[PDB]
Amino acid sequence: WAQSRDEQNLLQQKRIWESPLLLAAKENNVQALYKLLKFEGCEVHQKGAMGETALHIAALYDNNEAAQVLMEAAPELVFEPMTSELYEGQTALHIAVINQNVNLVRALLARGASVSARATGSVFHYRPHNLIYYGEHPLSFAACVGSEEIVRLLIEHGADIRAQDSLGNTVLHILILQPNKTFACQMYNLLLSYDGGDHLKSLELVPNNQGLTPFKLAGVEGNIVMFQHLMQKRKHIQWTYGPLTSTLYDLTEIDSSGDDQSLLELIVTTKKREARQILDQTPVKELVSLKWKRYGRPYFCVLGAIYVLYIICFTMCCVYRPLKPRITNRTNPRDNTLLQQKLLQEAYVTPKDDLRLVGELVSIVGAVIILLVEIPDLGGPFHVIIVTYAFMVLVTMVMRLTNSDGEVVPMSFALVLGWCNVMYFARGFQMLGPFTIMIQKMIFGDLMRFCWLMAVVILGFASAFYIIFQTEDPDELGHFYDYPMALFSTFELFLTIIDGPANYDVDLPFMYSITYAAFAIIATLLMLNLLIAMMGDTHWRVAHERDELWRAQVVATTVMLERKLPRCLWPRSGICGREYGLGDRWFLRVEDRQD
Ligand SMILES: C[C@@H]1NC(=O)N[C@@H]1CCCCCC(=O)O
Ligand SMILES: [Ca+2]
Repeated sequence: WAQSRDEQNLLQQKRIWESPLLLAAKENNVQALYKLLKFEGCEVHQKGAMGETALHIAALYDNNEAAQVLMEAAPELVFEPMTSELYEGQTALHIAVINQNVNLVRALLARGASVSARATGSVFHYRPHNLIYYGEHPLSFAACVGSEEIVRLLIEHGADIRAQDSLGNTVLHILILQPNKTFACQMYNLLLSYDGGDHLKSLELVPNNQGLTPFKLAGVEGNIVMFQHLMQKRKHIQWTYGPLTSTLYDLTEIDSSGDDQSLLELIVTTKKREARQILDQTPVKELVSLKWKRYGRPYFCVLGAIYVLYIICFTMCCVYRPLKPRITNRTNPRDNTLLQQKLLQEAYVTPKDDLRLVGELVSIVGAVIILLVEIPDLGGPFHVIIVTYAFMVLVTMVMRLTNSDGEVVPMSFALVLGWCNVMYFARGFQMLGPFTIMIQKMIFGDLMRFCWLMAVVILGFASAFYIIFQTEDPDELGHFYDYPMALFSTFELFLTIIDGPANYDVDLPFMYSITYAAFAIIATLLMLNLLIAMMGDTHWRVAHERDELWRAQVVATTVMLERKLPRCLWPRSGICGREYGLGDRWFLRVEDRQD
């Protein structure tokens, strides 16, 4: 697709060269325009490759003199849009506004150029392959280029500030997506000066297509300067006492009032890393910290202690499995067999089997409660593991009443997944909070690397060892008696967790010694190169990323507890302004001291 516009831009230059009229508009050749327009009559309404006219070209390459000749000879060219799909709807005013040719913009508005002309072409879409997004209407173009002179000039000729684009963005929504945050604030206020001024139907209230007010969209995008600027409109200073200043905050669009209306709801769910810095701002960080000091952290430990006991209950039923002898003399055929099956679905006969029964009941009513609170739909795996555990418990009860060969298989998965999910609660316990994020974040980046290389390394060394020792006999060495043991023993050899094959009475093959020396070296190199390469995440910037991602996890977990738990506990944050002076809204008291 990108080659098409590359072809079309190259094609347009060819059509500009071929057409002697369009070339004069590109090169500002006033002398040639008069000879073509007047003496040797040429098609003045000439359409170019991009469906453009000579006036579109005269505005692209800032040539006011050539543009004025075309308008004095054919003033209807001003209203003509670009017919091409890439530039559907663009007019010569859009081009003159974005190039800040005020004299051409002034002269174009004299011809009555439509200020409501929408530029709906594909190069004007809010897409990553487009380098800018200024909206559709010419007023938003002037707002994004920072030309305040053209902005008021377009308003004077009847520009509507409430104009929404394809994505329902008002001119305020578009300014927040612009890079220059420090200069767009002054431009932002200039547009609000032409607002209706009434307390209702303010332009700051018109939401996005995704249901986002300009204030709320600024927080999601991570725009700090606009979020700070928009905050002045909703904070009220109570009094000034020396260095102390007590400020009251409106807290309306920030708190979790509506189901999805909450701004905090949007900050924890969005993918932008810059949005993490919004909960550090001075309306939010005081709020989210008060929600964690009281009603947040204490309930998390309560739910933590409950889940830990529930796992101990399930763990106790797994250590006290049904017990039974082997009931078969199968142990001698394939004499390596070591099993003593213990499965028997006795009716009751319970001196203490009823004790583990209610534990199997707690585990069932627990796994079904777990499965009925998460499936009715950062903390990713630690919430996908619990449902996998609850799945295993229900499958284990289906392994019961069927008592298949692998009774331990789905039950063993529930033990590791049940305990390794207890360190989910690490996110709210100070010391190991960021630590769990550390072990969680590398499982993707620094684990898949060196794992695909460890796996590929053993498939060369493990397969060698089997060749060296299927000629020998499994009786004395036996580390590589079949192929699966060759892979599994060498894997353990890679981590040095087993002792390394060594038999000094017998004589080992002369190929084992050379291969293992190379294995012992390579296994240490890739092991040391896992350590020092995984060490790069120790920059003092990561010192924030270790911590400020843990604070983000605490804030994200704080939002989780308040949504599901009833309103009887965890009252609404702040103080309701009703029964005070500020009508039925909730406010937060924050006082500071400036040095
Ligand atoms: C230069 C082209 N010639 C023309 O007459 N209009 C085009 C303007 C190019 C703007 C592309 C904006 C974008 O990347 O979306
Ligand atoms: Ca050892």
